[PDB]
Amino acid sequence: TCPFYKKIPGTGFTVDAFQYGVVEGCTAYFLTHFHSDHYAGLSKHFTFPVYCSEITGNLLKNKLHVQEQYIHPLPLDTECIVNGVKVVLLDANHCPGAVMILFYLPNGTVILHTGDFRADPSMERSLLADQKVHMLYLDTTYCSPEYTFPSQQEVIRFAINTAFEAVTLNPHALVVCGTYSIGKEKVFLAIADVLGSKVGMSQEKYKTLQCLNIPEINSLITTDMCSSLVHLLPMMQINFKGLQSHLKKCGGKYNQILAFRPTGWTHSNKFTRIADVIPQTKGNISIYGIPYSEHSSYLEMKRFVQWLKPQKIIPTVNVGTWKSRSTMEKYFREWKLEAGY
Ligand code: NI
Repeated sequence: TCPFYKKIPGTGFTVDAFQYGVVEGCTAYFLTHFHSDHYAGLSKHFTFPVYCSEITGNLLKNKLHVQEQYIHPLPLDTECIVNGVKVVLLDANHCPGAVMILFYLPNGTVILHTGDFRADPSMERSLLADQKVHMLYLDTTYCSPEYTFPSQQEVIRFAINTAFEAVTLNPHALVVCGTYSIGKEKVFLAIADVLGSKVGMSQEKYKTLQCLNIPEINSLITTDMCSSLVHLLPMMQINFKGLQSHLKKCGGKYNQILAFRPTGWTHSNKFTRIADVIPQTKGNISIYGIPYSEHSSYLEMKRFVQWLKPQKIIPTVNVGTWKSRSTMEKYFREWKLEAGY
């Protein structure tokens, strides 16, 4: 059954609530983003209205086969009326097509649902600038001070420089990047760009990337593996076993692999700066774990909430243990005391 922190008081709306069968009283189901934890339950057999971004809508149609008549895309940054209620979709800085949803309730209440997000100072100049939020439904994935990691830009710099140096030293090296879901596309795109290559991949992954509205995409990606020196593979193949296997299929083209495994936060960020990171090596294979996060750091999340000044906060992640719940409530009170709201 659908939990409380996925319902929208005083509307017939839910958010990311597709795995609980028919929800009692729901006339419209919002989807924040095309990630399996959130879309879980949607298929060709779904027959209620689904409201989402255009990008999320292209994925629902082509990958999940949801019938066109039930897909309702909305533009960003635009006041829209749905079933008699004003709503706005805002860029969540998460994966392609991900949004936060602002709801203007009939009773004068204003609710912001962040879905999954990476808070950014640029959000302080969105349609949120105007106005008050009574309830904030917050992605608390990394709500503890120990969670630190670099900017996306620093991680991409590191990856571009590492791949360019290795390929310039050895024109016979192949670059491999691991993937599982959408998001983090900049890692393989930026590497392929610096090397003058298209990204090679499976037919299923090419199909997925074609739904994303990336300008110039036909020029950047291909299913012809033999013409590309940057290959995408499923994340679970990014190990010495998997990579050796892959290298045998390439027909004596390459004598080295350098591979990249994008992760979220790991404990090594406590101690090692991005510039100082080093790979795991076995023979002519090397594997770099890189901390490319699409969720807020603690510092990022704190800045956004202290700016927003919401009246109440309801966490949507780490809500399963008393200790987690308690710890989050303690941070929300410090932030409020420090900033004066
Ligand atoms: Ni997500």
